[PDB]
Amino acid sequence: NVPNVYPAAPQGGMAALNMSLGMVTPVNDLRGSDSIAYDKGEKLLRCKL
Amino acid sequence: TNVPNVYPAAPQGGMAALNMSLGMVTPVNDLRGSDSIAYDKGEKLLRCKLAALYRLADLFGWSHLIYNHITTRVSSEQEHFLIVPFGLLYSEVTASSLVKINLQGDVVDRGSTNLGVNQAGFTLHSAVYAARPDVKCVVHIHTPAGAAVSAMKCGLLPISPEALSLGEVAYHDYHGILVDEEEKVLIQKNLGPKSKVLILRNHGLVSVGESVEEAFYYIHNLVVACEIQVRTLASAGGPDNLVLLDPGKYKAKSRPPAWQIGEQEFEALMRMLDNLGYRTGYPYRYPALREKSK
Amino acid sequence: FSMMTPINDLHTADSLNLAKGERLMRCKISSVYRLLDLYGWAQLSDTYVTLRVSKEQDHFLISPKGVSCSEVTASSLIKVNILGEVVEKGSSCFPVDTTGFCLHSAIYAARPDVRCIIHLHTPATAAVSAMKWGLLPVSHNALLVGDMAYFDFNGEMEQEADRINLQKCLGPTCKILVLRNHGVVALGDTVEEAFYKVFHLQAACEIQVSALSSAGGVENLILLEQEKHRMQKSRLGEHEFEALMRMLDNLGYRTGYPYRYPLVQEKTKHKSEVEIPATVTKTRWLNTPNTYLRVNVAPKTTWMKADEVEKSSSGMPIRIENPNQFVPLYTDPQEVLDMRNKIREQNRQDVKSAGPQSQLLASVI
Amino acid sequence: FSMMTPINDLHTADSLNLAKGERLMRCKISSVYRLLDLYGWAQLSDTYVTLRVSKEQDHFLISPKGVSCSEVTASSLIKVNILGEVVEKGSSCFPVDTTGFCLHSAIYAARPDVRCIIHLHTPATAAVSAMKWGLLPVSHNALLVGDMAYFDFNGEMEQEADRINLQKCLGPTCKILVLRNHGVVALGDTVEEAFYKVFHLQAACEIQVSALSSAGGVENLILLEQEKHRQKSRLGEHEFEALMRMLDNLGYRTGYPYRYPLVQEKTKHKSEVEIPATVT
Amino acid sequence: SFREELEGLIQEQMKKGN
Amino acid sequence: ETRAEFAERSVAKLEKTIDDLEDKLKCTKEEHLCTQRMLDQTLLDLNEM
Amino acid sequence: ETRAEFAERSVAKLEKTIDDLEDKLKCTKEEHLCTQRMLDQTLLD
Amino acid sequence: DDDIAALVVDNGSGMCKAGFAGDDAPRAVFPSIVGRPRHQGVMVGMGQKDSYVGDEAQSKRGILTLKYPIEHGIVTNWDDMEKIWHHTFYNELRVAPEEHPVLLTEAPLNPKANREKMTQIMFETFNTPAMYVAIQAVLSLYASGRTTGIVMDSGDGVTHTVPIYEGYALPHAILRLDLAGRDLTDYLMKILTERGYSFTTTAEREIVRDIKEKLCYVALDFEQEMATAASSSSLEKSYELPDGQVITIGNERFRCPEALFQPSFLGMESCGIHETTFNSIMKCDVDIRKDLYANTVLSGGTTMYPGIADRMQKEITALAPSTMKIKIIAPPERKYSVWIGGSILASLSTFQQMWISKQEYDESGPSIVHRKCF
Ligand SMILES: Nc1ncnc2c1ncn2[C@@H]1O[C@H](COP(=O)(O)OP(=O)(O)O)[C@@H](O)[C@H]1O
Repeated sequence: NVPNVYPAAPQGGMAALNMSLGMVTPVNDLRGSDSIAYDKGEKLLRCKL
Repeated sequence: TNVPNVYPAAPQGGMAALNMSLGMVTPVNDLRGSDSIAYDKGEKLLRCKLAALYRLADLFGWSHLIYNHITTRVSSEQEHFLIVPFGLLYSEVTASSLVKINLQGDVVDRGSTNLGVNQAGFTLHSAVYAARPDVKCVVHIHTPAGAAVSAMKCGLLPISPEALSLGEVAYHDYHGILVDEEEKVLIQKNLGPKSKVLILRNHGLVSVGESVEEAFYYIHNLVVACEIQVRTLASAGGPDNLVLLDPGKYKAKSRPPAWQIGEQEFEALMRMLDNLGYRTGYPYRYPALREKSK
Repeated sequence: FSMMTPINDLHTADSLNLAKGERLMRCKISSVYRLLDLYGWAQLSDTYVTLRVSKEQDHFLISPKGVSCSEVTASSLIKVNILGEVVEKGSSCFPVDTTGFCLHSAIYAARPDVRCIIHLHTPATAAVSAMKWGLLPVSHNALLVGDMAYFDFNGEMEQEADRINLQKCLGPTCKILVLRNHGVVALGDTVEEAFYKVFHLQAACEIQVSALSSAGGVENLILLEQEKHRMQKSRLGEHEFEALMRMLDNLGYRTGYPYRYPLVQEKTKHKSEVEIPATVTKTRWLNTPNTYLRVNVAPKTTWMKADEVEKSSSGMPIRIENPNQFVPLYTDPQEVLDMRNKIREQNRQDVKSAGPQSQLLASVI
Repeated sequence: FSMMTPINDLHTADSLNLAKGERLMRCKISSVYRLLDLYGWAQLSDTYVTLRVSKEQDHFLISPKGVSCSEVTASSLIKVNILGEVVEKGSSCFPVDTTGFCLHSAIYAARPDVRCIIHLHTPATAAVSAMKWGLLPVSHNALLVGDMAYFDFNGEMEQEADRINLQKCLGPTCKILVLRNHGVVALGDTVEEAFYKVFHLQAACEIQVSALSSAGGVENLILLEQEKHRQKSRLGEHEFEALMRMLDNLGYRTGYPYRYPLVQEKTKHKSEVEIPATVT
Repeated sequence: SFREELEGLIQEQMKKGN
Repeated sequence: ETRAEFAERSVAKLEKTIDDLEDKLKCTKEEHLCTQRMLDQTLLDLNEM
Repeated sequence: ETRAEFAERSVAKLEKTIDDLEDKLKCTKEEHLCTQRMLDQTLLD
Repeated sequence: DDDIAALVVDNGSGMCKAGFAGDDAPRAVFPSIVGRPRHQGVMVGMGQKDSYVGDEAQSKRGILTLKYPIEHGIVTNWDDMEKIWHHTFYNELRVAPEEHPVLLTEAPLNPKANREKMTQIMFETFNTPAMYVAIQAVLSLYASGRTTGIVMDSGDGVTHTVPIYEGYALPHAILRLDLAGRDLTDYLMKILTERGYSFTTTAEREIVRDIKEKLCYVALDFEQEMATAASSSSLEKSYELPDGQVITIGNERFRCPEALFQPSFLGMESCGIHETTFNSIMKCDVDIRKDLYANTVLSGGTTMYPGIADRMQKEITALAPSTMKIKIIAPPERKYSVWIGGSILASLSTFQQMWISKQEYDESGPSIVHRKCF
């Protein structure tokens, strides 16, 4: 689905792949109907971790 | 399509991605077939090669702003060396932006830019050009590891096969005075009749070659060998803790579409740079990486 | 600007001769080349990693000369014999030099259990190998690497004497060899174990170089002692390589690596008592409230009321599927107004016209 | 997907109280922040670059606390006083702290000929700050830096007497200060000269660290003698324009005015049947 | 849980409206 | 309709004259810029001459 | 009437705009001449 | 050439224009609507067709369900387009299609199958001798007298910006954005429901569109204008409905076109038109940036709002680099310009090699249009 991976420096493959995966997969997936299931305090700590 | 206007930067070294985003916009093959009453096919091809070399030197970080210069020879019947104009950044260099000057620094082709060339910075290249009729490409480079290697007393040491492949290294002591004609004479004396790598002490590292690929190969080998030496000579602390490779024994034991001795790395990185989108128009030895599907 | 290429590439080729385990092995070696480029350890063209497919048939896979590690695909590699002759031409149309394979072939002639041979030319590894004393156990990664061997390398392995001198110095059971002034070589029964050893040795060598440069000498390092340290089941490097293949597949890379332990992604749901259950399990119609039934004459047709005591049908539907069905489609508007004028002005002119008469009156006349 | 922010926000603000040359100095120091962010020297705000607007009116421009150097713009800068009082605040809803300005305040009280002060906290410059004999000129760039002054730093300068020792150790004519264990400070009449000296001293420190690591001693190195070392373009004028031009080519709305044009712009090919342009 | 979750949600409409 | 026709012709002529005057303004600014930068360069040189 | 009055008002703005713009032209020419004279007196000293 | 003139037919998403090449004015401009009756007809002799096309359909708005054959620049009913082309050729112009060449215009980025279907329809049924397909945004620059510049086009279908460099359309830098006049009409309904006026049928959409055409303007500054409208009633104007009622539009006059500059009002997450043009110039190379900033042409139906020119100039100045030559060139006839460019292009003698013969189509199928016309 053409994820459009960012170009990398000759010493910077880790950074480019990390930001590409950050663009592809969000780190806060609990938003939506699933946000009710977890506790309000616990969900924020999960996001921070 | 679906690509940002500027590439997002790494935590360290934003120059790499920034020059990548600039090269996404500006093509290095600025010539598209307009009128050129003085250009030749070989001259235009070498202009493209020199612009690509400038962009590649910027891309690896082998650059200290604009204070380094790279010169090439048109190989016309009289003088005519190509140099970057003084002022433009290395990621700004295109083929039509390069400036043709004489041996003593007289501008014979003002180029596509209003910026003049640095008269003082060409005398170092002019000394090498007057020293040898064989030389055609002169590259002056400044990396911190190479400066640390040039600043020590012993200099380069035969600790890697790449330094053995470098061969004899000419050393030029830091006068720091720029005494012109006798400085040229001292360059001619220190460089010698035949040499591949020059180290101008405490300032920079110079590679000379009959071709662009040869100079690129020599300067790459020199830089990588220097940064090989940096860690191990630090950890050693003396000759009693360092193994030195024998040059003569190692060189005796170790030794058209066919490649030259330095065209392989140049062509591979040219493939890389054209996959980036720089559209350099370099003539590849083989047009495709792999066979076409059947 | 989309520099990525599919690692698998077996789909595009449709050619040549491959064994049953050839696909997995080619995908593994190309993924290893991609990972070596993507860590930034190696960037240019050489013959770093070599693989053995069959234990009793040799046919080792090497990389063609002149290809960068980013551009390595599975079909583009070259299968050769133990001596080094090209028994299978690779898909890439590049000149073939099989010189650097000779050292790997000597190591292959030494050990039968080795299948993966990895060579490194990183600056820190070469700095460690150039150092007079051996690698010091000053890091946890170096402790996890294990035993090692040191062999002086003259840069060429063409001579038979060099090959027969390597064999005893390497040892019968050894995983790590150090070529002085040249780097490190890791030997693995599997590809993942060799990759694990390469990564651990690689981390340990920058640890040792940095600590040795900053401290000064050996005395400040307070090095530890190695002797005092001394599904189915995992085999050393399975989990890390599996995770790397998983994330690379999530980049959009096609890797032929199959998973011993596959991954399950379920959101799940927490039942809440406050939430109410789901609890699930053109044409215009004209109605007629009555129904008429045809009854024979008691010939002339007769229709019947059929009231509700006789269990007749309730509602008769008439369906109209398009508008303006009552009016014919093709009609001149002037005709009606013309006939209206014709009828009306006979009042104006006051005719003496009478109605039609039946023909029974006409016959008697 | 982009960090790119227009560095000129003066037109969208259309507010505040400005001097006759203030709005150019704001853009210049914002560009200085952008360059020091791009090279990877600094990321977290610690009041690095300070500029004096006018000789008489004081009202020195500093960065707000809490905004990383990537996110600093022209309108986000804060004009403070010599003691730390807020003269004018830009559009930046952050708490105001002028603690880091105290390091630049006594230098303002010491030398007026400086307008731009750049403080660094890079690992190489801080290692040189901990390097007890200081910068050894074994490289060409360290020779290009010039003379240095060394000052002991206890981390505080609110005290009335510490200022006297600081301005004593700085000297009458010295544009590079090295605080022990606290990085380096560069001093310039213009932002261009100060930035040039920052770049050259950073390169010299990076060379020197590798040299002292690899050699293992002073005697293994060579040091050329300071006595032996001993139109018109200003010290940072030529390079800084190239950097501004390159950022303009990328797309940052740099307000720096160029002294000479770049391209000749040969006259294009004109037709008479053009609709006359502009909207008037 | 639900009651104090709506508690918080109404808190952010206060935060968000003005 | 006739009044609109006059106004159209007047619009065309006048807006062409606006373009000419604006070009003259551009020339005058670049004359300022050259003189001002070279005066500032003279001040920076600080030469008695 | 609609675009007749529209073109009337358009003519009005663009007329008085070109008047102001020509005034700006001759004023900025005067300023350029003054700065040129000040440049000469600085170059003399 | 001399005996027969090529037919210039511009198929806009909202309106359709048709005329003869080499002529200044198109002969027939009519709405591109097709209506079907929705009520039962009881008058026997007055005459009722199955469907009404064009101006006849718009005359009887009250008894029809108006349908648009072109939706968001994409054809969604091909036989409906056959009807609109039949109405164009036979009723509006009264000329046969088999005796003259035809010229067709198209969006800069359309699917390949759309071009194939247009070619197949135009050759198979109408049996035209010669046809050609042109990009809509290119012909506006030819009508402008220019060969280099950026063209912004906005119709009832979609709004797109292209760069043109001596007649070359750069495919990478062409940008698309779904802010058309129809969405502005829908937002005009959505903001008119606040005052108390309710429009819901497809017949009243033409009334709302006429209100948008007659009584709207673009604010130079939105924040000052809202305070001005709240302070006084001098901005309010009255409109007189077809049934005799009088409405007072008031505040909404500069709220309808503001969705062009801030698409967040409509719920779209995309950027404004000024940012779209700025990014379109940003994607090209450095060398042509100077003559793209110094040369901008506005075209399309939506770009005739009063005060759009100065607002566009200010918003593109705010994003441009410093001391940059910025000028907007908007012709007064900016939404008849595509037909003018088409007639100009058909008028030339070296254009006659562009025509696709009937034999060429018969040999190479409907796929020949992409090879012949790049
Ligand atoms: N005089 C006008 N004033 C304001 N808006 C107009 C005017 N004329 C047309 N429009 C708008 O332009 C749209 C028609 O665009 P059009 O030029 O037909 O698009 P296309 O380029 O697809 O032909 C209509 O929806 C209308 O809202």
